[PDB]
Amino acid sequence: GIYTSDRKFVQIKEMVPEFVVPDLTGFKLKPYVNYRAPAGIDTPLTAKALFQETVAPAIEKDFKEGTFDANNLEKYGFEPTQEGKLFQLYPKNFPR
Amino acid sequence: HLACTAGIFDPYVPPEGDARMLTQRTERLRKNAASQLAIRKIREFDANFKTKDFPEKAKDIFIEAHLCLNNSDHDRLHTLVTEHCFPDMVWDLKYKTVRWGFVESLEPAQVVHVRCNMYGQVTVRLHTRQTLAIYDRFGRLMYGQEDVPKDVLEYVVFERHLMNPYGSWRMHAKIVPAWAPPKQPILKTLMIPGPQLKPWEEYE
Amino acid sequence: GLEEFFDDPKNWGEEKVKSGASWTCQQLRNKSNEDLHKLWYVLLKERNMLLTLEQEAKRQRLPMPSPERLEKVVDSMDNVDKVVQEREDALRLLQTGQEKPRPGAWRRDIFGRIVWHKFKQWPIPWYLNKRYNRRRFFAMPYVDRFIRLRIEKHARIEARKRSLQKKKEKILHAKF
Amino acid sequence: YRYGMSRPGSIADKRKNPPWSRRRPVVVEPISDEDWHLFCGDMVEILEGKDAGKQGKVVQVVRQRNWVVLEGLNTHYRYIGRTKDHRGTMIASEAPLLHHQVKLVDPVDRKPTEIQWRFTEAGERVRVSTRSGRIIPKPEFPRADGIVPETWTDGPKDTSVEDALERTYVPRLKTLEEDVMEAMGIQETRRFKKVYWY
Amino acid sequence: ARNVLYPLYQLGGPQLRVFRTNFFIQLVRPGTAQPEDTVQFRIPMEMTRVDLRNYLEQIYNVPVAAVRTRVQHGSNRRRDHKNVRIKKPDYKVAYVQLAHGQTFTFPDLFPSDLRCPGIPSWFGL
Amino acid sequence: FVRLTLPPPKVVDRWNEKRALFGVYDNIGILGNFEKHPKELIKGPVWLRGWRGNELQRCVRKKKFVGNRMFIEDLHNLNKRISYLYKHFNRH
Amino acid sequence: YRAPPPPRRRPGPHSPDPENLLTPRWQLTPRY
RNA sequence: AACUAAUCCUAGCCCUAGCCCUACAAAUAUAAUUAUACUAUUAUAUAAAUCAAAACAUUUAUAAAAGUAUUGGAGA
Repeated sequence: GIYTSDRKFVQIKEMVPEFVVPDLTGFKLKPYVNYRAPAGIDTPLTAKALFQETVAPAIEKDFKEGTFDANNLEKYGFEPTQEGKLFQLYPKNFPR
Repeated sequence: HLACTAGIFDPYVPPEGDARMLTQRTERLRKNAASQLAIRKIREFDANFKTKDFPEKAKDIFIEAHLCLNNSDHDRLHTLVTEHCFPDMVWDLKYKTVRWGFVESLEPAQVVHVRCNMYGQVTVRLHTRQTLAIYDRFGRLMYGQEDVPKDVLEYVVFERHLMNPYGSWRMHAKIVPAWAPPKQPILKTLMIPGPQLKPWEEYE
Repeated sequence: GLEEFFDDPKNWGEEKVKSGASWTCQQLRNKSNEDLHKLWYVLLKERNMLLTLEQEAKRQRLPMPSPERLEKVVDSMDNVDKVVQEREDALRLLQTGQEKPRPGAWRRDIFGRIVWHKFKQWPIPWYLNKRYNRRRFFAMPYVDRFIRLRIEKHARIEARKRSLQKKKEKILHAKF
Repeated sequence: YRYGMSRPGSIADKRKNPPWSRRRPVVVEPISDEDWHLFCGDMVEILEGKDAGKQGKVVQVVRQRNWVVLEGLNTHYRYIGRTKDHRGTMIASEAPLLHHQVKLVDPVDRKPTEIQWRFTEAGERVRVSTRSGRIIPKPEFPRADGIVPETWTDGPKDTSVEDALERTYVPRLKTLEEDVMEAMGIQETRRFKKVYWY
Repeated sequence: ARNVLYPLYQLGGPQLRVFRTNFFIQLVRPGTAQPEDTVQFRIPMEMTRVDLRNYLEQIYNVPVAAVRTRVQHGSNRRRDHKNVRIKKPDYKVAYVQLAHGQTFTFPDLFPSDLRCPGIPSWFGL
Repeated sequence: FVRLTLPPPKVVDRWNEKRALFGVYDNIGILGNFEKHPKELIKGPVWLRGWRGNELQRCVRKKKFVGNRMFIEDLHNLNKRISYLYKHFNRH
Repeated sequence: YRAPPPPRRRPGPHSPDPENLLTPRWQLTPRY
């Protein structure tokens, strides 16, 4: 909130966080995992991996067809600006 | 790691009058039905274990272990006896000097009964005359006679770890027959304290 | 629910509670973005219940049954956070190329050291912010003497380190 | 801090290494990870010690002190449960053996053959005897906790096997925060005013 | 969420939403004597009483009527072997009264021979 | 008070390579046609290789040789020590 | 043991590198 | 043969040699370490003296030629 004149507290609804609680009904993931389940080797996701998985197939097909141009870079997923999104990648304007 | 298990798998029951008593050996022949299958299990790991010849090997360990007590050869006695047996033998002998000797055995030692991841216990019957004399820290004699032979019949149980490649026969426990006479009493006289009561309470 | 804050009534009085292994990072990566958010709360709920039980145990001066459960949940939660962070980090780099979510730059303090300065968001610009301008990002002339001392101190640290190793080496020769 | 047979951080370890202790540190010759060749379950022959010449299987390895523990070998007898009422019970307790006091055993021929580290076709490192070159396979050791993964049965709050193995991630041009919004349909039209980062 | 940066708000800015919560709370048996509906909670010092109200109402669907909170000072008198003062972590105690007439009660968690002494019994001699 | 424990036994080899080869090439000048002077074989601080002087001379020569490479703290300390040394020798 | 090879002075002309800062100036003069 | 005490070797250092150097979150110069506006924001003249000249005053160091000459209360 914000303290206005006269030493009076004025709570701001926007600045008050709202807890987004997921629905756990039908969700099969639980706090613990089976010892029967093999441990997973860590393979952290990277920009190259994300680009290869999603963006590369689109460009590869388009490039062979020849329908590739700078103006359509956004079509493959480029964002000219982070404004307009509730969650902005940079500068980070959203909380966890 | 445990190379021995406390207690006996099945307690053999000695018959009264066995000291007077071929004969008993045939009783084993009759009772190998109960014991031979056990004997086979020892034989499987060894194949040279025979009830007739075991007492000679067993007797040496028993006599040898007793000799270590006079010299306090704890390391030697450790090998001869199992972990369970050792503490009983020497715990009460602390700060004491004992002269122990073995007189000729009254009767030959014979295997009596055997039982058996796998621990095999063999009961051996031994009657032997021995001399015992224990002295105080100051050297004062407290128990036994220096050169008096005492005829005692007891059943001695040896044990071995069949599974272990280095397992060997070590003295584990002794079975005392009820008909055996009581041990000699201590030279000194003891006093039994009376009941303890609070100041309010009165004698009862 | 209130019951969720506490362990199963059947489990009460048991020496331990049977629980499996914690979530590994790769399995969480296999799970969807929506699933990851759902799983985080599930782990958090278990963590709070275990924390709730542990605090009561402290009050009762009693041990916590199966303390490894809390460690497993925390490990799973830690794995979840990095997996989600990895996806967010990768996309930010792709769309913007910035290696850090928060704007920053290298700046010189009054002591002459070069340190990464994390930028702060303000409603006013820096030139109209006197307090931000009041903050000192410039090194005084006298810091030159300190800079020489820092280089000398670094050399001194190496010299002292060799002496420390030498004393250890003495016993190595004596022992062997 | 002097490493001992007691696990580090245990009550016994605290007695061995009290905070005020400043005893002369024990010097142990460093051994590289590649150099080290002894692992739990490895059949080795005791070069020297109480049971020198008796081959045993390793059960504990304190690499900090270069100590190898063989179950049922170099085993001394000690009193457990010593109390005022009872003297205690004699038990057989193993003693640490230094790395140089044991050597690996060739399976076909049981001898203390010196070994050299070399890779295999699969790529797993295997110790190879310097003489009579042969592959000493890594031994199988039971899980310390005693939990057999297959035998384990899911308890409360434990996912079923199939649930963990299910993969639901679909690569897409959306962050997790955005993905959650789509599923739950969160929409926000308000926009933060310009903020000067500095 | 604790130990994190919260977005600065400006006129017309979006409502603040926390999709992932780092706040962890513990239900504690009241140290003092409190009404049954009243419940004591140990919560991070950075959490506000309003946050607890939303936290219980949303995450755990618990109706809350009134909340009273106190900050407990951590004693720093304790010193280590080096005579360095050790400070107990400060914790916040929240007294939450349930709504809709609900009442709470803390669960009952964690419900030789004497005649012959000195001669070992082993001897048969 | 005196030790109650014996020191570790020590045996020293007088025929080790260092002792065995000690002194070799000491006659390099006379036996090497005087191409290399024996002073050239001296190993030690640069400012006193093949040179000797009193404590004051050694310090002064050290200052000149490595003054450009000396630390400010060391240089300041050396100047203060030199001043005390100069007064003592030249006035007492 | 066998004694090490005798130390020998390098014979022949030696040309200092002009660009190197460390090389003394007098070693780069025409008199040199 | 008893008390109080004593016993010990590594904790580490020193000098040359060698070598220049380029080693979490969150909060902070506002009142440092206070998540957003206030209030503009900023070091340093010969180094001197002490000291030596038995005080004190000009003055007083900081490869060979060679401690030769000059200079200097011709004195340190």
